[PDB]
Amino acid sequence: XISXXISXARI
Amino acid sequence: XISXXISXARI
Amino acid sequence: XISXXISXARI
Amino acid sequence: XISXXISXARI
Repeated sequence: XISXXISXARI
Repeated sequence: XISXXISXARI
Repeated sequence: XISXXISXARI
Repeated sequence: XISXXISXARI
């Protein structure tokens, strides 16, 4: 039900 | 660098 | 520079 | 009844 994620700090 | 998610057992 | 997010645990 | 998934570590 949970969906999503992260990135973009160093990249 | 992650994407996705989980759940759905009881709901 | 970060992109992405979370939702879906109970909702 | 489960939905969702994982990926993004290496790719």
